[PDB]
Amino acid sequence: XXXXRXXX
Amino acid sequence: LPTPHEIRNHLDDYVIGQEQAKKVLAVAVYNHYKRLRNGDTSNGVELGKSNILLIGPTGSGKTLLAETLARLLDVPFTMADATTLTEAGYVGEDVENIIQKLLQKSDYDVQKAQRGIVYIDQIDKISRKSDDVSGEGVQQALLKLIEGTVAAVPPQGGQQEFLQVDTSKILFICGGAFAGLDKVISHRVETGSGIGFGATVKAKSDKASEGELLAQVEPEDLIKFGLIPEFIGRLPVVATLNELSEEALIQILKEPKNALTKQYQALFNLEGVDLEFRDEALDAIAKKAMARKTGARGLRSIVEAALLDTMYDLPSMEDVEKVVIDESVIDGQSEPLLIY
Amino acid sequence: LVPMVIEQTSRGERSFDIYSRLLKERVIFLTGQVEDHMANLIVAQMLFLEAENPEKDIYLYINSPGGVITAGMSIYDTMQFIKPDVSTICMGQAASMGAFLLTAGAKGKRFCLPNSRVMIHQPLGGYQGQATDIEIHAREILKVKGRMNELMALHTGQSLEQIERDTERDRFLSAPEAVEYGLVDSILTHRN
Amino acid sequence: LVPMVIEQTSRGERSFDIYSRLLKERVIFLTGQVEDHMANLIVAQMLFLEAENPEKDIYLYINSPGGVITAGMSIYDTMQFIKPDVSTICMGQAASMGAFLLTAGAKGKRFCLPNSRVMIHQPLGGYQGQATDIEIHAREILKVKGRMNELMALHTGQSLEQIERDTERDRFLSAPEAVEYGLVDSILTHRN
Amino acid sequence: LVPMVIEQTSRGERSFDIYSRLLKERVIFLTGQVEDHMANLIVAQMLFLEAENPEKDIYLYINSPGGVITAGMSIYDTMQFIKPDVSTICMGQAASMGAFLLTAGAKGKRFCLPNSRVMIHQPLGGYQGQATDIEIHAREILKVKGRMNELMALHTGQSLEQIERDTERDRFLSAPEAVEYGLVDSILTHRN
Ligand SMILES: Nc1ncnc2c1ncn2[C@@H]1O[C@H](COP(=O)(O)OP(=O)(O)O)[C@@H](O)[C@H]1O
Repeated sequence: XXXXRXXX
Repeated sequence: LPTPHEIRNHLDDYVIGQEQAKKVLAVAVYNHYKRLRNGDTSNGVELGKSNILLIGPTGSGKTLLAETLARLLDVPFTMADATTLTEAGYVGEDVENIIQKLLQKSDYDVQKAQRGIVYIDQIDKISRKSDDVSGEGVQQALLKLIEGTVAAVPPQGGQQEFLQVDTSKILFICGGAFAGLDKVISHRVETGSGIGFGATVKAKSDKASEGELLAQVEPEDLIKFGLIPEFIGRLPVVATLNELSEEALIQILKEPKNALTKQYQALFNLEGVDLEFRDEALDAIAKKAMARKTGARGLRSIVEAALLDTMYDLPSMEDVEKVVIDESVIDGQSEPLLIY
Repeated sequence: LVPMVIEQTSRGERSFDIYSRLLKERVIFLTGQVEDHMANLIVAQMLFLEAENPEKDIYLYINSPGGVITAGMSIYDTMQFIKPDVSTICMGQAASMGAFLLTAGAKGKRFCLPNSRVMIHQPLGGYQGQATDIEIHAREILKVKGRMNELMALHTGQSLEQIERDTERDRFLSAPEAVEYGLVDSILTHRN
Repeated sequence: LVPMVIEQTSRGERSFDIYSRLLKERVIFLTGQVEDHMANLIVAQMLFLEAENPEKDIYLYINSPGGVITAGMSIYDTMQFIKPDVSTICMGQAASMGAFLLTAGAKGKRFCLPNSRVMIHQPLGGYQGQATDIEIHAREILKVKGRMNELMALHTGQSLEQIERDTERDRFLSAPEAVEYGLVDSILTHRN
Repeated sequence: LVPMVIEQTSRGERSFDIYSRLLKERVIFLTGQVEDHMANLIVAQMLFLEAENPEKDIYLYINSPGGVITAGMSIYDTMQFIKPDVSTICMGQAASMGAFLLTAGAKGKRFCLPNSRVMIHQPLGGYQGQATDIEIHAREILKVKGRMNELMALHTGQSLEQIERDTERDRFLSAPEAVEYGLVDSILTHRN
């Protein structure tokens, strides 16, 4: 549904 | 079933000016598929795989060798690019996508995708920067992939299941261009020069071919470039394209059956009109190609831009049986001659 | 001031001084008067290149009005000791000691520019003190003059008697005359 | 003090001195008196640009009151040896040796500013010693004067007899006269 | 010593010298006597700004007691050659050559501080030698004096006859008188 993709 | 001599002729039909590269890929692909037919029924078990690593200039037909091979071989083929690739979890990409791409050819492969081939472009872009998600880190992830493993792949995307596909059987061809590699090998093997008085200057930028130096390439030189020796050890086979030639470009449009000159010739055959391409017109295309530093890839732009007026007016025109093209027309100062 | 340059490499970008960049290519510069500090600096450069690669030719560009003899002989003995062939080139001028290091290069790898100039003379000296001490320093400088003429003949090929007569006073030799004299091998007029 | 500049590149930001930035674009500065150290520095710059690109024109801006002759001749021979065309420009002033390097540039790529000034005279020298030594140094400087006039005629196109009469004493040449004299090709008044 | 500053940018923090920070904003400083080294440095700064932006105005702050003429004329020709309008401001003092570069700025973009002072006089020189050589150097400096008066009239708008009488001896001009004299356009008393 919702993708929480984050990279430091 | 095929042999190295038979495949050499087929490759020659679509590729030229690369003789050493044909023998390398011929024997490599020949012995690679021999291992699949025989499997491990013989005394020897777990027959190791031999990978291929291509190094040559841009637009030198590296991709064509892999594309033409897939047509005759008939096995599935994919063209992956490593520029987008990122180090295990970053915004750009993950290595998992490559595995599904190969299956995407037929979308259903259990004992058929293991025998497929894969191509990689711009391998030098991931060179280990020594000042990382772009450098060395990416190479470490591909080690286990090339060595052979199994990855879960949803077939067709959908079951509550995933299919396992081996990758030891799957051959890999890492294609790419290594610019500036001449300086590293020159000081090591031929001579330390280029800046001194007695030292040879780089006068032969286009007079002589850098290729000859690339033939003496070794894995030790690749380490200074940035690659990991462990990564190069998995790819023992080496292929080195020498250069592209002006006369070869004229042959590229005449010797190959799929030459662009022949496509337009066949287009007008059904129309009942003859086509011609003089030698004085092809040499000019070679100069414009080298001028844009693109090779054979920047060839259609020169042809289609020149024949836009003629093709648009050919149906309207009548009682025209032949077309003549001159060198002046390529420059754009002249209009092609028409014969009725 | 020394300009900084960028050497484009696959690993990354690096900043180098103009003198250090040429050192990477086995090129050393001999500028100004030859002294103990300037001479000892060139020796360290030659040794550094020997360890990196003992089979690649070294290029030595010389533009100097000469100087101390003992400072110059340390470079000459070093060039002969090490295995690599030290190619020598004369730029601008080559005085007595600058000329000795020029001809001392490897045979066949010695060049002189079309407008370069070479000058050779006898050693210069002097002393002040007792007569007994003047005789000692006189015998020493005489041995050096004889020794410098013997080596000059060895590399130039001329006879020892000829070098003695030609070095009695200052003698200027143009670039063409240096080739005929055995001092150099050829002239680098244009780049072919 | 030298101001620092930032060259925006795709890889990242880098800090350069004002002199090093222009060196990246095949531009060399000749400032002050011509000596062995300043002359040997410019030679290394030309060779560095030759290796980076042998087909791109080099630009040499000269603002100097002249100096040593031997130091200047090393630059002249270098410009003729290398393949690239060394374009020369005169800023402020061009003395005897500064004028020789100015006219030695590639034909058709020599310019002079609208208010620049060129000066030419004969070589200067002197000696103190025995009469035999004075005769030697006199013959040497006479050859240089003859050699410097021969080369001046080759690039300027004038006759050797004309250069001898015009170089007997100091002769100042305005920017328009330099074009008429064959020393330069045109004037860079405005940017078109 | 030069203080260091931090320029806050989106990419990150960068450290700059006070002179380099202003250079980023198309600002050049002319301090002290005008010589060949200081003049050749400013020319490289102007060219660097031309490439970065040819449509943005340049600001030149001048605080100098003057100096060599040939060093100053290289700057004047550069300001006229490049397309950008070189705005000039006088801080503290503007001598003979400093005044020529001040008035040489773009028309309408020349300013003088309320307490600044300008001084103009004739070129200075001298020579020692034979009478024939004195006549040559005398004719040359006379041409420069005539040439410097012609250009002064062109930018100031006055007649050549008026400049000749006013430049016969030292003449100091206050900030208000400079506006009436056509040397500058206005005064930057306060920031509005
Ligand atoms: N021998 C050849 N005959 C016909 N076309 C060629 C040949 N060599 C290269 N090409 C052209 O080059 C293009 C492919 O270039 P490619 O090999 O992908 O460049 P790179 O080597 O940088 O990957 C194709 O469009 C093809 O038409």
